[PDB]
Amino acid sequence: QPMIYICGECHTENEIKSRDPIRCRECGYRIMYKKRTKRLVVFDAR
Amino acid sequence: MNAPPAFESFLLFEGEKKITINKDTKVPNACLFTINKEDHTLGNIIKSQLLKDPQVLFAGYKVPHPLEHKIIIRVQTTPDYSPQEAFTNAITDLISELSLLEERFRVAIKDKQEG
Amino acid sequence: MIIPVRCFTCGKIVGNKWEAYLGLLQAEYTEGDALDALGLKRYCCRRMLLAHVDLIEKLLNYAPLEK
Amino acid sequence: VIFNRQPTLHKMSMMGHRVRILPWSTFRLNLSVTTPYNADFDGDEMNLHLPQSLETRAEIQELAMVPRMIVTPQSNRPVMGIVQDTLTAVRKFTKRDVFLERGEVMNLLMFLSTWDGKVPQPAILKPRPLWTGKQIFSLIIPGHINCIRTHSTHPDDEDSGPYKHISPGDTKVVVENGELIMGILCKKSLGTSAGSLVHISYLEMGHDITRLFYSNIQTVINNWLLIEGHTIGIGDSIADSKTYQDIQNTIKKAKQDVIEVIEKAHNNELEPTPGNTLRQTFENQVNRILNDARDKTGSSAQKSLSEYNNFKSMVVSGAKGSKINISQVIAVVGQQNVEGKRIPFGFKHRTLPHFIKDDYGPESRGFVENSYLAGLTPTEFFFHAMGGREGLIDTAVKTAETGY
Amino acid sequence: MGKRVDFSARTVITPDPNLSIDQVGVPRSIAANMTFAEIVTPFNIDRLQEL
Amino acid sequence: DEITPDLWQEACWIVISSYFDEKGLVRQQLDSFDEFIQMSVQRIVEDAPPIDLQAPPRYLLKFEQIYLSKPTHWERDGAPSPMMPNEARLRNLTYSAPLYVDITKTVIKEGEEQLQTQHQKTFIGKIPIMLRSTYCLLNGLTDRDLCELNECPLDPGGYFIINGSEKVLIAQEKMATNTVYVFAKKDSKYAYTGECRSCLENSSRPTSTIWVSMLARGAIGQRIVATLPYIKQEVPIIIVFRALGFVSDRDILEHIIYDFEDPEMMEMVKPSLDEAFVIQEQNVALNFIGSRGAKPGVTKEKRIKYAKEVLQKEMLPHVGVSDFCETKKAYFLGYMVHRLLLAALGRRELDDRDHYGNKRLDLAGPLLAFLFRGMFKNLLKEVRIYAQKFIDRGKDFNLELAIKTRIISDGLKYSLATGNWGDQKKAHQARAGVSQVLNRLTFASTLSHLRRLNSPIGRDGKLAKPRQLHNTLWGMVCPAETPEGHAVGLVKNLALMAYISVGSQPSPILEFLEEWSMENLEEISPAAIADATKIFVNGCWVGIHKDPEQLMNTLRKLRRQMDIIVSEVSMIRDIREREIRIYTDAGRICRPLLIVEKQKLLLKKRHIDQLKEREYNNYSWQDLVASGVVEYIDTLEEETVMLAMTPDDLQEKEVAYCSTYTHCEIHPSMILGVCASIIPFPDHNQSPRNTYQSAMGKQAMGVYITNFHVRMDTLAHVLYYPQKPLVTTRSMEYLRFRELPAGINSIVAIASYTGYNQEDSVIMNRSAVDRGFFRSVFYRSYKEQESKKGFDQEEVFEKPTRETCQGMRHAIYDKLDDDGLIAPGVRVSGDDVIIGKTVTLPRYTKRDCSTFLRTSETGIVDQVMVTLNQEGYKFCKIRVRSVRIPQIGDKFASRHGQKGTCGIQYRQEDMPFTCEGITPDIIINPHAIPSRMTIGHLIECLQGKVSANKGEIGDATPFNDAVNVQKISNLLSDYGYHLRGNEVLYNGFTGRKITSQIFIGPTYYQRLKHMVDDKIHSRARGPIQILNRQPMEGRSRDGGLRFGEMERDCQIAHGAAQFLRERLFEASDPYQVHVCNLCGIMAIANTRTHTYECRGCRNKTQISLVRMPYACKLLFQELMSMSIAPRMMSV
Amino acid sequence: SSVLHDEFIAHRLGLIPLTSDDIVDKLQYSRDCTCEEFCPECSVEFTLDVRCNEDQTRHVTSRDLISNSPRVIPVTSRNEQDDILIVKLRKGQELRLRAYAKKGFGKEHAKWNPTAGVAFEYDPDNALRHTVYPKPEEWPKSEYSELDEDESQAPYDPNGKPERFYYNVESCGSLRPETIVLSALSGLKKKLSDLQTQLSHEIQSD
RNA sequence: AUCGAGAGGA
Ligand SMILES: [Mg+2]
Ligand SMILES: [Zn+2]
Ligand SMILES: [Zn+2]
Ligand SMILES: [Zn+2]
Ligand SMILES: [Zn+2]
Repeated sequence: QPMIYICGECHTENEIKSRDPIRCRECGYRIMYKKRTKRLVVFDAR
Repeated sequence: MNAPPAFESFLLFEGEKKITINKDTKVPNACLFTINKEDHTLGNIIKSQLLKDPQVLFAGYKVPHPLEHKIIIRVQTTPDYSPQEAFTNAITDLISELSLLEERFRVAIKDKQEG
Repeated sequence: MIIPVRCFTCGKIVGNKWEAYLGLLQAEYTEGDALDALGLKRYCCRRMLLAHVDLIEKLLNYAPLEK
Repeated sequence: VIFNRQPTLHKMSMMGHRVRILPWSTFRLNLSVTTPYNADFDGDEMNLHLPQSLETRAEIQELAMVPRMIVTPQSNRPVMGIVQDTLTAVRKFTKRDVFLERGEVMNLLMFLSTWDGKVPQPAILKPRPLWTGKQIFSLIIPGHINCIRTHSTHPDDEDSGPYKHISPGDTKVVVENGELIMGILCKKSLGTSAGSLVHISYLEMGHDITRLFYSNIQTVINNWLLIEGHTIGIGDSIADSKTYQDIQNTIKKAKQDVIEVIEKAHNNELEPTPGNTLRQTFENQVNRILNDARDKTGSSAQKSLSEYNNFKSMVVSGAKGSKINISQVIAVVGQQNVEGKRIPFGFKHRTLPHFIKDDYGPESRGFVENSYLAGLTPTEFFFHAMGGREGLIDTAVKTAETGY
Repeated sequence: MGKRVDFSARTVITPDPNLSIDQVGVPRSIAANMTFAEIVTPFNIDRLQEL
Repeated sequence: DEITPDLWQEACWIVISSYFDEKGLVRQQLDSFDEFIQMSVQRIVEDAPPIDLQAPPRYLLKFEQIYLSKPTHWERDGAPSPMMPNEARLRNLTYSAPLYVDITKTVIKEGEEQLQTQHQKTFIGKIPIMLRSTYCLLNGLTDRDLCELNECPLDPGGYFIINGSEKVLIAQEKMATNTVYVFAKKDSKYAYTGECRSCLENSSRPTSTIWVSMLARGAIGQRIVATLPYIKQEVPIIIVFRALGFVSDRDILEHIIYDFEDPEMMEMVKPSLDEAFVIQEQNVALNFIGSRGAKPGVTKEKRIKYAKEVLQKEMLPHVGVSDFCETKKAYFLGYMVHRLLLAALGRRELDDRDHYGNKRLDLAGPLLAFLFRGMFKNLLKEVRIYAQKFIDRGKDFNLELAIKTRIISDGLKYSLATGNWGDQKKAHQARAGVSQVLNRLTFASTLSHLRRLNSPIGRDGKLAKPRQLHNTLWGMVCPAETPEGHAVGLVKNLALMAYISVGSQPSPILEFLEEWSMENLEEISPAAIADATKIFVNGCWVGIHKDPEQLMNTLRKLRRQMDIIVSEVSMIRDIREREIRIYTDAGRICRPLLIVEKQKLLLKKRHIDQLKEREYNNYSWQDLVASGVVEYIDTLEEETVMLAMTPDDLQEKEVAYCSTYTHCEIHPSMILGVCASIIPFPDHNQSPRNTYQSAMGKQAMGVYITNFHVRMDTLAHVLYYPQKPLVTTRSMEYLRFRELPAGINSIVAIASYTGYNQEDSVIMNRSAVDRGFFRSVFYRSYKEQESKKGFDQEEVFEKPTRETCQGMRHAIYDKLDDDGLIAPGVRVSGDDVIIGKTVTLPRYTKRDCSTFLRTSETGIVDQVMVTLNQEGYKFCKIRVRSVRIPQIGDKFASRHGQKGTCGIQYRQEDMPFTCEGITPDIIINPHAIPSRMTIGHLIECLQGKVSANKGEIGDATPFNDAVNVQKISNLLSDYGYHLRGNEVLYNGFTGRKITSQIFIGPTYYQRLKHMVDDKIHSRARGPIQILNRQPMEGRSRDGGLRFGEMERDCQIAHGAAQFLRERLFEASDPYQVHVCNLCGIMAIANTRTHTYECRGCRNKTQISLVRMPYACKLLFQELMSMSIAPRMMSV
Repeated sequence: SSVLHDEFIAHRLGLIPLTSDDIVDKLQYSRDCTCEEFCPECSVEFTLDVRCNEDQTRHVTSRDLISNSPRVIPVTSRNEQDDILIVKLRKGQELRLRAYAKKGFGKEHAKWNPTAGVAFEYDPDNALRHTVYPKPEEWPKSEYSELDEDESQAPYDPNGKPERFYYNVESCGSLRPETIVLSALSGLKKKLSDLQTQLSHEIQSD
């Protein structure tokens, strides 16, 4: 539900809800990245 | 996309026989042994051991396709002998040779580590 | 980007030799003598150490995504 | 299925094939059927069409199948023949001194589909049983076809003197009753020319037997080449010191000859020949001198080659290359031409700023006096790039007009 | 005069010395995508039911 | 003092390194853009005329100064912030800076009631900025600073970012201007034609071409005519001379013939005089010109005025466009006639169209200047209309509202975004191919694309002359790097030390010539021109001189001292014809060369010493140029230069070739470009092989850029383990191939092993591939945005639901989050959903518009980025990561044109092995060598064996007499190997020795972008096109393969009629129509009610069913659209 | 959070040799194990958890691969040669993973290949003439050659057969070289024994 | 999705 994103410039973990302009609350940077999922991906070391 | 799993070279598929014997009708006393999930490693030794049998008239093997994982070994023997018997004796002789080689390598290692 | 683990040809481990190789090079070894000190006698493993470009050192000049 | 490659130039560019399902993600082709398609494996892609009815399937099976497509009506000869590795290897295999042991022979007989299961009596019984390569190719050869050919190295004055029917060089291919009685097989015997073994097999034996003949040659010869091996390296591009000295003396004499012709022209001691202006006559004389130099040096390199040379092996079999390629790799690359003439004066009375004005010498106008192993000098490199650009332009510009 | 067609495939070509001249080695994915409409009969009822 | 030969190979390369420390590889792009911003924009703004508008009050609106700030970005709140190029790439912004112009509006009504109002910094537009230029935020930043900004320090720059897309301007070739070129067309009414594309110094109009031709023989003799601009009829030259005020025949021939002792010229000009005797005064000649024109005024007064304006403005603008210049124009037109007569008399050679001394490279600066002139003119026009509609009402107006800045901004942005070079409305007159998307597949591809030249001759043209490698490309263009497709010879590449001149003003040179003993052209008498030497400057004949030799000595001294003459100024003395042509204009490709004294280099050992400590004493390339030791020579000045290929040529020989050299090559290998400079031993290959490698180095995988982790490129391939080549050239040190290599050193054996490498194929080692050999990662970026364009319909990212969404595929959307975006680390297969987008309807009130994966990919989501685009709705980029392990069908290549696909992969026990158990990584077929003659491949393999056994990097620089095959073989025999690189190998299957000793060793191989998995495609009854119900086109569209005309012809030859019908009817577009048996026109069928009737014939019983292709039905209907009646008569 | 993607790290971990001397004979193939995905009878658990907090680059090496089984550890970590480098980390970067090691051989993947080169040779002096040197004088002598330096190759042996094969089996680290040879002989013998068992079933079923 | 342009492959 929270969908916490990371700032491209300040690297801050901040929560943003839908219908919200994409803005970091710590520095106002406009580019955000999603965090790595918690799902379990498996690799054959090959 | 089309890469077979690497175990398919070694593992038998369900309902697939490791070895199949088919009588060769062109000449008498000849057989084709289609061995699945083996390659040149066993084919070459089985062929070369069969060539040591004076009752074997023909001994050859082929991997019909490298992407496929079977070998065919053709064995023709003299009429008083059998290709199945020749193949069995070749495997027995290879096993005895490898057992002797293993024991002698153990002895050589023991000598080398000791003195 | 990083030193391979095995030699592509023989499968000898070269992953543990990059740092030692660099340390020997700053010790005023020639590349050949350095490769001899690490025990890379086949020219395949000498190829592995001698032709490696450590790009990871340049990729570590960028700040990560998370602090 | 119909298997197609673009551009579809003739009827052999779309042939019927039987599907064989195999692991990876490429269309796997036999190597004889690459010449009809003009296909090589440098990233070429091909189109598979699957007929969707029994009527179309029967149509393709009875009209467009590859064995029915072996001989082309264009030039009444085979369209597919034996090709690179199989041709170099069959040349090496049918040499007179190829002796196979019992285990090797059985290994090769495993790859004959059309084998009656009878091991042939070896050509040598004592001191040790040995079969010959001709003795196994005789098993590969189908039916009872009869064929006379001549290996590419067949001397022209041998059919006159003695030894016509017992050739010292093992040239003069003779197949009788489907046994290779003698001779070294090559492009002339297994290629796409008229009257070759593959053609005579298709004409006497059916298309099915000829299909099996192609397949059996390829399988047996490739599995023997696993023993023999074929390669090429720097040692094949090298010549002995005597050959290098001969080639350099030839080039020096040729350059002095061109200097003499230049001096004659400069002193008005050169008179034109009928049908040409003085410039054209001077150009003819210089080009004749330099072509003579190139041919003499190429002959020197060719005679320097050993029987183990792999360039000579591939050229002799006809698998790939030509004697001019050997000459350019060993002796001299030669004259570079743009539009059929020497390098033009693109600067003001100069080919490059490195030359004096009005220099009609061989090096000024684009004669590469080095080989590819020796390496080209910068001006030779640029002139050679000009000559090669001409070929690239021709290849890229002729296509539209020829297709139209 | 020319048009796009169904039941066609295209991929890179590769050598295979172990095919006959009249054979073409096809990937299992091309062959799994492409289909041939075979009519049912008592001769092939069992095989086609298996498929 | 002198550099001895033993030190030369160091000294020269030291010099070369200094060059690349000063300039780089994209210097031409940056210098062009810098000149455009510093000078061209200001010149364009000032060269526009003040717009005087009045009903009464009047306003002039003079533009006087420009200001270009740094690149900034304005958010929705409007806060200006400095925008970094990476932010522009990520957010799909345009890396542009605002251009503000100072405007001065003075009110003048009456009674000396004057007052000026100056609007400082009026925002006139936005100009996109070339990266790493002076006006780029990445200017002067250190590598640490660039890495702080997520930029690659090795990134050369030289490109623009328009809408997040990296666009590179390709230099465009064009014939040089203001120069007289006498050609001779074989099929034409004229025997000889002397053309001159004339253009004023500061461009304001297109090139006005003037021709001066000679009519082909067959009234009495050969007549000279002149095809003036804006006039559709030939005009005799004598008429033009009289129209300029020279009526007496003596005066005209004084201007044309400078040596009256030459009757040949005289009799060849006599027909033109004999043809113009009825016209003998200036006004009558002007009337004749106006009458021959395409707008013949009924009254001779306006005819004469029009002829005056044409002869003053359109005829030879470079000579001068003001009044009282008729003397200069007459002298120049007489020079054109003189050149034509010299060509017709055989005293001069016809000019070569292909000579690069006759060509100019239109770079980013002069191209953006063309755009800016057009766009500023349109802007001033719009301002004129806006201000006129206000002053017509007799009231003031606000210039800020008159200036609609979208003209300049959107114009430059559109032109750089699409490549259509011109106004957006003239989208067909505009010339495309300028401004291409920068190639980011490998660092070599990026560098080469940034150093790319284009000959706009047209690919359709089948004349080989412009495609030929001209002699004059030496040192300026790579002899090898060129596409081998339909653009052979047209698309070119700069040589490594090639520098395109940026341009300069001829004012200091002209002033010095005035102070020097040159005599102006208006002050002389024509009798002096006979023995004197003409002096042209940028095509304009400015005067004459008496001792050209010491003039040239003075000018060369001045240029070598960095005095008034700058380094890029070309100064050609033609001696046989007494011209001295000086060029300062832009677009002249030139290269640096070492000047030579009597028979010695001026580059002494002290210069090499100071260059060795380049990083301490700041002694750089520019100090080498300022010392008079190096000189930039252009293509046209090379004609007058005598080069030494090496200082060895300057040695006194048993027979001296020249003994009067003037320059020397820094190194001959600098004739190659970026991609040809990676080939080792390119002088041992056939040249087509070098061209094919120069093309294939650009598809090679590597690390295209260091900061690839942050770039959201549409397609990107990164190699796991790039290696620098063991065998390298000394030019890759400057290409940065060692820092971003694009291949791996592979133990390659040239052998025939199992037959799976025949016909340009390779056998790879499966065990090596398992160890990461030539493994790569493929990054694919998908973009999406939710548009709120209007309240009618709005898109939004949100996890769709089966109960509300309508066009929702059966694929599962569980991998998406509540935000509608998949998360990184999630494994995604073909047809999966990565972005859940829903659009509100006018399965209710919202429809599914989700973004699926490009089918049959099967990657893992690498990362997800969310931001806002320019207008400001939510914008997403998702990078998916797919590991590409090499397999059968993947294309690999060496650096010698030796390409091939993987035929098969054998494990290490199946591959052949040496006595010391080394198996080849790759096995290639020996038959790929002989016809191709890629001996560089073999020498590289042998050198690489020596390098690997010795612990060094082999030197494969092209022309190096210190490295030949015998030395390499002797070196290899010292490491216990056969001197020729052969080894005894054993059969991997049986272990028996191979009879033929195999040639094996390290060779640098490349993995090319062309993987089979991106090419394999199949179809069986997929989607069809809308217009003609035939299979789609492409893998991406699940389309069908084209059964073309040639396939139809092949199957006709086969005689396969049912297969032909299956392919062209039943497998493409089967269809049925109903035809009236009477009129043969398609009837109306109603199969539900079974009522078939033809409205034409008014029958409903004689209808027939016809099975025809849908394309044929569509054809017949499109013919009926044309009033054609194709009646399908079934009887 | 490292600069190498996940498959890069996984591939790199797969190629680290693990001491397999006495444990490989005891463990089962996961095909043969009657357990779920994993169990201690067919697999070995590894854990790696590294975080670069300090300013210098942190070398995540094979020493950071912590195992549940003390017998199966990375070779370099065994109690000189440095540790194999898995990844370099910058301050703030972190790598935490959980691996499982299995039993396999080189037919399936080269990571299960125990050799770092198998030199194999026979007939060092070309007496059987299985090679044909165009210029026998140009070739260096084998380390196993017994020829005086004037002699380039041995006189041709018409009655000869390949005997006396020379081996140099170099170990990657997982097994001892003599354990590689002994396990090779045992594996080949069990391949032949299984083949003979299936052969007997086919003969008796006919 | 369409259209165009460009870059490529054989
Ligand atoms: Mg091809
Ligand atoms: Zn922030
Ligand atoms: Zn190695
Ligand atoms: Zn009708
Ligand atoms: Zn288990």
